[PDB]
Amino acid sequence: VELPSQQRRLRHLRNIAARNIVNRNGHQLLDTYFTLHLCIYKEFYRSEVIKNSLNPTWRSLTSVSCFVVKIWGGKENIYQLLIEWKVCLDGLKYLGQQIHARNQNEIIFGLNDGYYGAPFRNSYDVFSLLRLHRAQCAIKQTQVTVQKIGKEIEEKLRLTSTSNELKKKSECLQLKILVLQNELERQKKALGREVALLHKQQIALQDKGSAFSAEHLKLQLQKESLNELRKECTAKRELFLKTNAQLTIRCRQLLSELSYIYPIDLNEHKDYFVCGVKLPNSSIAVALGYTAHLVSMISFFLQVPLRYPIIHKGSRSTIKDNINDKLTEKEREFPLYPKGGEKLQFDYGVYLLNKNIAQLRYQHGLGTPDLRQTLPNLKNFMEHG
Amino acid sequence: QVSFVCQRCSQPLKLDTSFKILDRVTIQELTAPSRRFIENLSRRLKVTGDLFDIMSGQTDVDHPLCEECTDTLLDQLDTQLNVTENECQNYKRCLEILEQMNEDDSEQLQMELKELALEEERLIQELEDVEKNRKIVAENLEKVQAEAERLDQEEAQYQREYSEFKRQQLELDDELKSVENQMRYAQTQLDKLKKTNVFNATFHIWHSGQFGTINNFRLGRLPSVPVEWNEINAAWGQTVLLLHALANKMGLKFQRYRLVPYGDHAMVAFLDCVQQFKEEVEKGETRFCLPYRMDVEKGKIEDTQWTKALKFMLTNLKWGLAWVSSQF
Amino acid sequence: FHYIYSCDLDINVQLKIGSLEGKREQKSYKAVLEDPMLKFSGLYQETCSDLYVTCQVFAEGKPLALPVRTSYKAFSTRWNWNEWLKLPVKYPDLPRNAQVALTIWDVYGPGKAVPVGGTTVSLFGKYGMFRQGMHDLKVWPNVEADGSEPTKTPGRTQMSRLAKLTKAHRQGHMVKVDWLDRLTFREIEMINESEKRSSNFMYLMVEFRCVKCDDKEYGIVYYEKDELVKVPDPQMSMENLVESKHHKLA
Amino acid sequence: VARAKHREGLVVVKVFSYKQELEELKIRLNSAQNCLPFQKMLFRQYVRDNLYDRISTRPFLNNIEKRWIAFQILTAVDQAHKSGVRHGDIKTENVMVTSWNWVLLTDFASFKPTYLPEDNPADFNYFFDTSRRRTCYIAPERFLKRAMDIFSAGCVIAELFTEGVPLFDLSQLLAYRNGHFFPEQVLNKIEDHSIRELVTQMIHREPDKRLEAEDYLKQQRGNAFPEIFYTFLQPYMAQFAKETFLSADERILVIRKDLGNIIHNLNGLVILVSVITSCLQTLKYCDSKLAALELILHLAPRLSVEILLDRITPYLLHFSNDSVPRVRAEALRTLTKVLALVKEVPRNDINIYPEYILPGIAHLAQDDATIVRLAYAENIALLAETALRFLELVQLKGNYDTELQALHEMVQQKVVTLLSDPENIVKQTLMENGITRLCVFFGRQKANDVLLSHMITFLNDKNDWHLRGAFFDSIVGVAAYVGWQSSSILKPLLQQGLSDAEEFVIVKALYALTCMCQLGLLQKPHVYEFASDIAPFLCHPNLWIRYGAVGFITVVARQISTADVYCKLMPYLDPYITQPIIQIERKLVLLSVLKEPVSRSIFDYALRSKDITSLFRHLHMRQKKRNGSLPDCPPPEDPAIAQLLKKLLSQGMTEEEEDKLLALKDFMMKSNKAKANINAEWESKPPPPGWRPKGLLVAHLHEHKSAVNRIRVSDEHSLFATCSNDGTVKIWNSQKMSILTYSRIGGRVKTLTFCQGSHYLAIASDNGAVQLLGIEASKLPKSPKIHPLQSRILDQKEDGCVVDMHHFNSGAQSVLAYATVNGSLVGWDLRSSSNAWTLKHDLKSGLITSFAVDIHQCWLCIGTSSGTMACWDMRFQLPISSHCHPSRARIRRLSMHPLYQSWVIAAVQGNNEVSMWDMETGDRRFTLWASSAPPLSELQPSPHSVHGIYCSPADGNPILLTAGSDMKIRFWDLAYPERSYVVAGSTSSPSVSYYRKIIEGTEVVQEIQNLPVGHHDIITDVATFQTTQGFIVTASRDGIVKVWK
Ligand SMILES: Nc1nc2c(ncn2[C@@H]2O[C@H](COP(=O)(O)OP(=O)(O)O)[C@@H](O)[C@H]2O)c(=O)[nH]1
Ligand SMILES: [Mg+2]
Ligand SMILES: [Zn+2]
Repeated sequence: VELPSQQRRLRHLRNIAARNIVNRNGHQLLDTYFTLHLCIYKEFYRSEVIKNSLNPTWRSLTSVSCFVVKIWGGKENIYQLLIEWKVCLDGLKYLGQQIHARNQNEIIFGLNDGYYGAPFRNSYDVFSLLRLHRAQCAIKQTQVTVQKIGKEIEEKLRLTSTSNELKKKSECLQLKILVLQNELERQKKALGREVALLHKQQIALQDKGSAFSAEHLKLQLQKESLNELRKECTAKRELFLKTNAQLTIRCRQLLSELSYIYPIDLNEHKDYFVCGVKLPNSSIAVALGYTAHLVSMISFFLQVPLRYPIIHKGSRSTIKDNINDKLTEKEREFPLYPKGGEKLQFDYGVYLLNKNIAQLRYQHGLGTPDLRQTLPNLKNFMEHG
Repeated sequence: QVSFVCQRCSQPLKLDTSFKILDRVTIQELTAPSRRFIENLSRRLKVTGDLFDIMSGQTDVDHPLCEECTDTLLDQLDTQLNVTENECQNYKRCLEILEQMNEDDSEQLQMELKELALEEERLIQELEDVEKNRKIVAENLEKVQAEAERLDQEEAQYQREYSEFKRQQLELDDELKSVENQMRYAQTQLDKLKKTNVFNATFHIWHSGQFGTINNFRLGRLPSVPVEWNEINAAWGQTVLLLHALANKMGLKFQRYRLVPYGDHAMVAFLDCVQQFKEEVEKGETRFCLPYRMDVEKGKIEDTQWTKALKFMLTNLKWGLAWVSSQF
Repeated sequence: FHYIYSCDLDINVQLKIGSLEGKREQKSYKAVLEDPMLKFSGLYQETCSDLYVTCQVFAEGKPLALPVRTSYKAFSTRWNWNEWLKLPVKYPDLPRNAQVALTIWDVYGPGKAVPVGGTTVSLFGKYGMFRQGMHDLKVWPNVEADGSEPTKTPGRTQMSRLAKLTKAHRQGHMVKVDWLDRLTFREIEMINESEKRSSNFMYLMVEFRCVKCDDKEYGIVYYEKDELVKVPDPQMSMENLVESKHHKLA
Repeated sequence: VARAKHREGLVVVKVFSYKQELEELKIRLNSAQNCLPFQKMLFRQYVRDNLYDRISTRPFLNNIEKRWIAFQILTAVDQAHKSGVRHGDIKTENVMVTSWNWVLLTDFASFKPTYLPEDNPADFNYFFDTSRRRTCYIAPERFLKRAMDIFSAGCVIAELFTEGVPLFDLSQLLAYRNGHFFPEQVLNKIEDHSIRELVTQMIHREPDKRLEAEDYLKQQRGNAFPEIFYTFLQPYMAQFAKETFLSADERILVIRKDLGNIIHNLNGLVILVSVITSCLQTLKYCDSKLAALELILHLAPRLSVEILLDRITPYLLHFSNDSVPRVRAEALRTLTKVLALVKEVPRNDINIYPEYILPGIAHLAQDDATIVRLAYAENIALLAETALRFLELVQLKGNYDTELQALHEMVQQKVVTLLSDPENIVKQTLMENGITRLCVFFGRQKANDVLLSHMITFLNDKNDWHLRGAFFDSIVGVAAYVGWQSSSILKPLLQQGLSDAEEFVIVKALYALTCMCQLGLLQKPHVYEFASDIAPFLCHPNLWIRYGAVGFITVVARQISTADVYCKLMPYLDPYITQPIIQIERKLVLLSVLKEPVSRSIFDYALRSKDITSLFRHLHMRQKKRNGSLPDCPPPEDPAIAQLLKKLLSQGMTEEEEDKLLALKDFMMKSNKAKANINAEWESKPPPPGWRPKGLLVAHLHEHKSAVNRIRVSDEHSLFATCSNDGTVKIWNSQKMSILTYSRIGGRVKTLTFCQGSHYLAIASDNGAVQLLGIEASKLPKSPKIHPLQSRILDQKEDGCVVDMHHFNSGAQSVLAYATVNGSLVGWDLRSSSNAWTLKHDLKSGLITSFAVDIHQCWLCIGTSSGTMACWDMRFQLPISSHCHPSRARIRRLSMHPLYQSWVIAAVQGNNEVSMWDMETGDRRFTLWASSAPPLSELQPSPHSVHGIYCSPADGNPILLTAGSDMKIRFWDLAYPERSYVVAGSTSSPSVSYYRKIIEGTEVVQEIQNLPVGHHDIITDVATFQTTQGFIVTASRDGIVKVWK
């Protein structure tokens, strides 16, 4: 609406922008901000600095219609003022809702209905005006009275602050007291935990250490007792050794007394006469049976069990073979005497007897050269062992 | 034609004729609280516009106004005046609640500050003592744990030594029982051998029931016990070997038929041998005479059936046999 | 072996914060005597504090998206959030060395937070396989979890012997004896807890969800979509593209 | 000219003893790097460009690259010179400049004439005028020798620097041949005097005056062609003139590695760019794209503005269109960085930024992948300011306000679009980074109308408290920009956020109010309403809220007047403080003065109650009674409220906590409603055919003179080895039952073991000595053979003797594992002489007397001399606890049950007790009690002990044989104890009976009574073998080995 007497003031102005700034410091964009003087009273307005620009669109912000716009522009916080716009808003010309610049160093304002650049139905009744003015005046005077009240309250806040500074020091001291108290309390809880734990493991240390001392004590005393048992073991070992010497002395005494009774002898032809009988290598039956008893008793005296046990009879001395698989229950027993229809059985039986003689010599320790000599080998055994 | 506009609505104003009556009294009471640059109806309307501009300059509202706008903004100003009166009462109430707060004495607060500072400092030194105690506790913990682990190594060494000892001890107990078992076997066998005559072991003249057997062979045949000739001949053979050995031990003989080891006259002849043996002990050592008496030609044995007679003989020979062992 | 790629699991990463665990860096008395604000910190209430684990994903030094916070959970006995954070990253947003900085924050004062521990864990662990498991991470104390490559605050590396055989066991590479194995696993957790008790440090339990609309036994692996000439020409016949840039201007 | 296709790229195929000339040319130029002859009706690599086109193409051959192509034209003519090659028809249309500034001199045509007529131009038109541009560089001498080519190359360089302007026509050159013509007028189009003189020298009418290309390269060594070329860029670019680097990934790899060398050595950078960019379009893998992007980022500050805006930025966009989301984010980020490095505005970049770049980034702003929108949210706060800055720098070069408004509109549209994108995180990211700075791109009225409302929509999304906290984090910035026309819109919304469910949202909105008041963006009355409502949150159980409320209340104490601070902040703060503070502005004082919050348990039990309004009703009445407004405290209408109140009072809520639960009631119920709206086998080598032992000794070998204490059977070789304290470890043939004896190990010898899968035995000594014996008893010379092949001795102070041994063969490794007095079983790899596992024993258990290792090598059992057992898991070699002995008597022998997996037989000293313990259950679940002492009695009345165990899987019967100090060898049948019996002693030995009495749940077999072949001493061994019959092999402590058939 293009009428005049349309109220149009700074309060209607909330935008200020600048266009086409030509910089006196050569081709480089300033960092442009601006300041408004109360048109020349001290300026008060400062928009944020649009860095690296020359045509800014600064963010905006009172019933006065004239004011001074000046723009500072200079990079890196050192600034230079390049504007003088003493502009009465009433002198401005209207551009429609879009800032459009054609001059240089141009500044364009912005007001409620559009933008402003330097050119080239019934009303309230008068009773309503009186009511409105009296209400605005009541607002004015009550707000001013509240400002007076607030300034009085702040002046008394300062007057009491003269000692309230010491009061704030007291508050800080009590805070310090409280902070120290909590810190000491948590540190004392740490002390309590540590002390209880340490006391526990110290009693544990004394217990385990005394246990170790007792263990070493028992180790030494146990070694002592073991050495006593060592001397006892040596004593009984030697006692057994002499006992066994007595055993073998007796064994050979009775072995010789045994051995007399069953004679053996020689001839000029080196043969063995047995009670006077010729013996080629493996009566004859009687002397052989004597050998069988001779062997059995030698087993009985020397305590060496027969490989094949002998069910002894004088000449009918039998030898049982429990070991061979190839022999059945009736075949377990062989003779040492000539049995009817059992020549091979008898021969292997005398063989087993010779093996018993070999066993006796081996257990005594006498290596036997030939195992077909029955009586010569046993006679030799008695001669040597 | 439009002359004014609602400055808070942008709407035209039809001028209310009441202003035609307003005087200097009302108006007087109302009007009070680089480089660049830029007729009566008539008089009364121009005065109206001048007062409108003056009022926009005077106050923060822009006259003239709609009746809708005027009443709405009167509602807003009424709300704001209630708020302003409310806050005025608030600040008054705060004024008296501060005035009732007395101007406290600075000196009393001074001793308050000094006392509080002293208490805070004393608590500071108490916390310092607490830290000192923390240090001593931590040191004790460290050294006690070092001691415990030291004793752990001690335990390791003791365990190695104790293991060696116990191995040796258990092995020695095994060897101890071993020697003991060997000793027992040696003692038993030695005792049986020594207390046994070589002949007696060779020929065990011992009583089994109504027989006195030799090496556990029957001497004597009964109608109730089947005893073949082989059994009795083996028993006799051992009897004769016993008296041949007794010949070789004491030096005796019939000189016509000396009984060399064999196997009615036969054992009848043997009688004389034992008769000789009886005489031989009687001729040799009069200290013992044989129990079961003997007569040669009658072939007779007194209990001093045929099996019973023989049973006495080995019984008798046993008497002779025991004495023969003890003699030498 | 059943595995799916991380470029294919196009879901936001879920991260479970189970529990911060261990003896916290109890500052000396002088620390609060010089910092009275410390008095109100989360440390100085010996009740377990109201921490929250900002889990920011990183990759070759670049922060990859914003940090999440654990929804507020007041604690009294333990730091058991057990609570899932929906990471702003998706698995296809994770490259090979992408690593989550879990900064376990506490409150130091009005409007200011001071980290209490931060653990930088390779989300894609050794061999590239994603950390599909419940983890205990080291808690580099009072240092914000730094995700730079290499990590300043690594979360992980007797266990060096245990783990190889363990995976050989439950992946079938090894002998199975029921009672023996379970009793040994008891022994294994004894060793793990002894190791945990050994360190003064803090350790955090973390976990990774694995819930997809598929047969749910699958591992996540970092993957991505893949002589006439004498002088090779890397632009043999293609668009002169600066030309187009200029043509689009008037 | 036939441009065609080939498996690597395009190829030029041309058609007119002539075939031999190209053979010679190829064998000459195969090494040339800036030259390319016919590779073979002829063929040649297709290169990107000409010289003339490359002058014409939009990335213009700047003067440095013109100097470079002169450098390389001289170099190529030189290389043809040295290799004995001369083209004769150099031109601008044949100096083929490949994409990466590599100058190829192409198709050396020795079939062109050497000399020509002067008045006949047909030869020139055919041979030399292929383009029919009629610019003739035939040598003035010609109308083939080196100076001729040098003259042509000088003409070519002159054409290069004259922006395509021809230096000679045919008429010009003919007039030049007669000396009548001097073209210096065209020469004045050369930019720099160095090339002026270089062309002058090289174009002189007299050929001999012309230097050599090598000479000219020598001369122009810094006046024109900088030394940086000769040093770095000749061989470096020669790296890329070879066939290996076939693909752009590798060139990017090489240059990424060489970046530091190239930058610090080198301006030749432009030359490098022709390489790098030639790869940017064809990068294959994500690593390559990211590498090239960081390469470009590091190069850019050392390039100039024209270079960037021409040859880097369009490629950055080409990536921002590409697929990989990390590549998109990095393309936008590189784009932002590169454009940020810009500080000039070339003529053709007059309006780049609105017209080119922002359209290119729009589809990123929409893009689906979250990271792309996150990147755009973080990066628009810099792309937009690059826009404004750039279009401001432009005016140094149309209606500017229209351009600015267009920019503001695109920025505004993008901000709103990103606040509409569904992801709460993209919204939050934009609100963290760009919302504050893009408000300036709005202007108030548009901002208040669009951005503030769009932000407000997030406070509706109750599920994700992160988005609402983000709203409160950037609401400070927007309510700063929009200013005073949004406080009335926001005040109820901030009250909504404060009373919200998730308490960290309360924290973030307390910070919102903190900063927003700190800018003075709140109505004074609204400041008081918010302070009165944040009063309760000081005593909130939470700590982040409690502290944030402290922060806000301090901040308001600092922004608004101390008059206001008192008058309204203090009376709102009276409840939740403890002390009448003065310095609200001291956070110190406030935090040290807040009351302890209502316990989180009390507070949650107040919130949890449904219909919590009645809870507050009864609480409110309780307050009135506690102040006297009601005479008493009656129970409520609903006894459920009395019930809840009584439960919570059982927590002992202080009456002060009751007052506080009243004070928070507003937040309390609002939050309540908000959440309301929300090959091995135990079977040994012998399978036993000897079901019943006979008790029958076939051998009485007394060869040993001291106690015999170990027997090991081996049926690999049909031997059995025994050892005795006489130190004679005798190996006895089984077929003969001493086939061999051995005493060199010395001392008492009671331990040994045969190896299961070899030809050698192993023995152990009391010395601590472990040895072997190679055995030869199958082969038969006049005597079999012993073979000592081992040595191992251990100090008893640390390693120890051998308590028992056992050899098992677990693969390539062959393990012989032995006990020690120290008890650490050790597994020696006889196949490798280095041991495998040292199973250390807990010496507190005591000396280990027997061990027995699983057949499948899973677990090995240990029995201490204390009777306390042990078990080991050898897959991890981890210990496992084991049940002790009730009597704690020495365990002599241990074994692993045949039928049972986890069943460990221990023969314990005393009472002839042999107990079967199961390790999985940790208790004894079978027992043998031979001694007539009280069953399972710990009195240990009997000295008798058992130490020979043979356990066998015979006919499904775990046939056991135990032998010990009683001189008796006992058979047991672990299923039918009626079968058990003794095989020893003489006929006078009384018979016994074998009972089954179940005691304590455990089972007890018991033995009780109704020439001596048996060992006269302790039978300390039992083993078994067979050849035809099964043999037990036993030994005594007298030294006698016997074998029972
Ligand atoms: N841009 C470009 N143009 C080529 C290429 N190969 C041949 N040409 C054109 O083909 C013509 C070949 O003729 P020219 O070299 O002058 O004489 P020629 O000896 O017969 O080949 C040149 O004028 C170029 O314009 C190439 O690889 N790239
Ligand atoms: Mg060509
Ligand atoms: Zn109006």
